[PDB]
Amino acid sequence: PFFPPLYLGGPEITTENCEREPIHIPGSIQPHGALLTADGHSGEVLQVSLNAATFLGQEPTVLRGQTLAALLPDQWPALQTALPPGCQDALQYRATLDWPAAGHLSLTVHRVAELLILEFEPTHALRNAMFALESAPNLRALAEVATQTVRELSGFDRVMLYKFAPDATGEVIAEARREGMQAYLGHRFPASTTPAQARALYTRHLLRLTADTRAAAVPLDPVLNPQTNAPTPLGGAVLRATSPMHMQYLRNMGVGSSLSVSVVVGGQLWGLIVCHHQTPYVLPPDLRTTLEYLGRLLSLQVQRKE
Ligand SMILES: *C/C=C1/C(=C/c2[nH]c(/C=C3[NH+]=C(/C=C4\NC(=O)C(C=C)=C4C)C(C)=C\3CCC(=O)O)c(CCC(=O)O)c2C)NC(=O)[C@H]1C
Ligand code: NA
Repeated sequence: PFFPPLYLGGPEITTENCEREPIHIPGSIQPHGALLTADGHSGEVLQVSLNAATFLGQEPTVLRGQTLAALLPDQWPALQTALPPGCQDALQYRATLDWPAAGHLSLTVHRVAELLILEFEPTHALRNAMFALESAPNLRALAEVATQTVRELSGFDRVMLYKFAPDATGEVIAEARREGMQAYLGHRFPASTTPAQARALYTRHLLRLTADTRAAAVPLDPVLNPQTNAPTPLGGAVLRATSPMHMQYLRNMGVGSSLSVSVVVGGQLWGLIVCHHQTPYVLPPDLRTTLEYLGRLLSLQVQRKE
């Protein structure tokens, strides 16, 4: 089983126990957005990221305890409609908020049990991308096209297709990258670099990222969900804080921003679309949704070719 999280007295992770880290419940987020949790019946705001004033204009102390009806009157009824108690876990509510003075905010909401999890962050290609992946006549061509298409759409410095072997080691089997960058084609890596509980999570929650590999995580306050006195499920929150071990791996590779999308075949994790940028980089929200879609399409095409 998982260790308890650090804030419940669990051990800190080392190379002896990579696979025990409860990466889905870090109690913290990345600083490029804000996260609120709210009761899924009353809309009471229960937990607030400590940075929330940066995005929402009000201090966490002020936000906590208010209802979504009071805070987001234009969205609460639509949210009640879209994400009722007992709804399918994969459902999402999305809106664009135009009231911030210096931009627009993307709001993304999902339900986990009795909690709503609200994420706020600033905010023919599709036909062509779909066609390119569906048409590729063999797995090599498919991998080449997928990496090139994801790079073109996203702008990432490096986009790889990373395939797991039967011993859970991985290999870069295709790549698209910025002019002059060193090729990572053919490089192979130990199984511990993507440990077993990460691979399991990635069979369920198909995209994750680290937008700035040097940025400190921002706690949720309070850290435990008051409904349960237990950790808040964040596996489905893009803004979730990344494992420290993995962020250090990335820094030591010269990666400022990382993002991957699962390739799932027969319900197993076949591989990953792995994206790197040398500097920090916040892939825009709409482009994340596009990459998720392309991951699903790639997954089915890989299943077919095999
Ligand atoms: C003892 C623990 C270790 C550790 C843990 C760890 N790693 C991940 C997630 C990823 N690891 C990845 C590995 C690579 N990315 C690359 O570009 C290459 C090679 C060129 C490799 C081998 C990748 C792709 C991920 C997924 C996340 C991402 O795309 O950025 C986790 C889970 C992170 C999280 O979701 O919070 C964990 C716990 N890695 C180790 O090397 C050891 C020290
Ligand atoms: Na979770």
